[PDB]
Amino acid sequence: VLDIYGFETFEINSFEQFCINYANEKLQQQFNMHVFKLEQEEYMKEQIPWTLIDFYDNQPCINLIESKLGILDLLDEECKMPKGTDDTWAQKLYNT
Amino acid sequence: DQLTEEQIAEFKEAFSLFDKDGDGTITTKELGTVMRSLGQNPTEAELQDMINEVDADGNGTIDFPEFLTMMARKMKDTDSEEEIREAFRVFDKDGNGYISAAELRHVMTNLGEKLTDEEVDEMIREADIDGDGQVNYEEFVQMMT
Amino acid sequence: ELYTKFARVWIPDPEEVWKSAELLKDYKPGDKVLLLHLEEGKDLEYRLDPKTGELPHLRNPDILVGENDLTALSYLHEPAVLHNLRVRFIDSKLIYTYCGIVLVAINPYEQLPIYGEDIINAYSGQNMGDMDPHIFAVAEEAYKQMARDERNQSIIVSGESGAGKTVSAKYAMRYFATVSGSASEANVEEKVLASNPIMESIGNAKTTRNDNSSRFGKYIEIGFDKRYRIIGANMRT
Amino acid sequence: RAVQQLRACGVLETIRISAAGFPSRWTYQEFFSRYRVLMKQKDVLGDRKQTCKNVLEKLILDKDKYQFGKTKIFFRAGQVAYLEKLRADKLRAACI
Repeated sequence: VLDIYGFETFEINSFEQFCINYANEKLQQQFNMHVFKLEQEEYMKEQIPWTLIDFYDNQPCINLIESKLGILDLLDEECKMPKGTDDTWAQKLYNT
Repeated sequence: DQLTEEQIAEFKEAFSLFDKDGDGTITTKELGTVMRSLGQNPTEAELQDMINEVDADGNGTIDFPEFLTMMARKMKDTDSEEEIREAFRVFDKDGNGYISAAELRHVMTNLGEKLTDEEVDEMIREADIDGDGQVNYEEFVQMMT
Repeated sequence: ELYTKFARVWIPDPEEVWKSAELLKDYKPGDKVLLLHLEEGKDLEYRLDPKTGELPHLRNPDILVGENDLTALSYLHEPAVLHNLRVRFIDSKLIYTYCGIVLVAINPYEQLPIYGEDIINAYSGQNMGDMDPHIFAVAEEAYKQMARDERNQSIIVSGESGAGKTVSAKYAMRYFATVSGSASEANVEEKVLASNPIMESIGNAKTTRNDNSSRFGKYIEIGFDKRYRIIGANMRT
Repeated sequence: RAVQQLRACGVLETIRISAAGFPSRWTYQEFFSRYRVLMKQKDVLGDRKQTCKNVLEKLILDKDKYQFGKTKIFFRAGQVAYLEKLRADKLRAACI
């Protein structure tokens, strides 16, 4: 039995919410995997071609966060570069 | 041989029942009453739109020649036995010409704009109904056209 | 197109997010504005743009609304969902609804008899579609899948902390204990429930928008033997 | 409050993704029983599956919008609502 917080958005939005939203992104990818898999099974049960079910994939968004040069990667890379700051971090984001 | 001068004689007879001052004119308020007494069959909204095309107040009068115009207007747009059969046939559970006397009450008194307690009592006394079973509707097509 | 006279449509509103309206005249391309009859007045008018081929959201037919599963609707959009949940909750006091695989639980802020043991019996052995949606139906689905296949099972509960996730979990464990027939030996429920005040004291906080917000993922593994008798729980965080 | 909660629980986007595919579905016997209102007695054949195929391709000419599985017809968004609207129109005209 897993109890977890839902997606979060406020007037002022911060790292706590960013992390929460990333966890929710991951859970949503899993949810899409689970649903898409069960749909592929039902489609094969009903003999319907898989090419009709378009797969919506948030992997490009997860890659924007967790992968190399992702928003988290550049945050850690900024934490150990000398005199890094929220402003230059933001600049790296825009540049990248 | 419809709309010859012979048929117009009974149209003058039925019109004369509502021309109570006796001047060749009737009110809009009974125009449906006389048309359906003569057995021509318009809907409620259709009749109301035909009245309000003549007067936006709705409260008025129509002379005998223009009453014949309104009769002729409806006669141009007359139903058929198969068009009336189609209307019953969408409620046929089996496909044999029979409809439930329970669902008939739902069609008469809950669906559509509806039939009154008086219309129900009068029709049910003649039809003699005491039950909810399947009943022949090809009879209704023939007898009510 | 077929946006005809008497067609019902949704229009946005500030007090209640969406309002129902009735199309007072047939739409045709180039009829750039619609005559709409509202509950508040016989005609109030709404405008459409050539840009995007703009149209108001159409409304689902009445047979479909109020259904136990939101995927049964033909138009899938915000007002239809909101309406279905509003009606089921407000008029029928139904606090549970399905969406695809998901179970939606509406917090009533009140105790209800729906958690009784007779209902536990009523859900035991039933298939998912054979019953109206309830947390016991999710618990039963997991329990049957654990028995039918070796693969393990997880119930994931998501929402705000105020929504009452603990109650869902409490009843799911009680359901398992009861359908397993384990409560004549197991004493896990009493202790697991008695663990909540400490977990809330240590793992719970007051946020800008909520009081008693939970700030971690808590995983309770209810262990079973080879006969599906309960074994005492393992907690991970 | 509720719209925001529904957005936060991903319910709305889930529904949005679901709407791009065949979201609804009806068994052949059930569909035939619902839609005889839209079948003249010469449209009715010696098989309910083939009847539903010859009727549905006449009722919705756009062959993307639905698919015939082994035990169920499946539908995109809006298609069932169009069939029920047409059913309500036919029954309204008939009872009038």
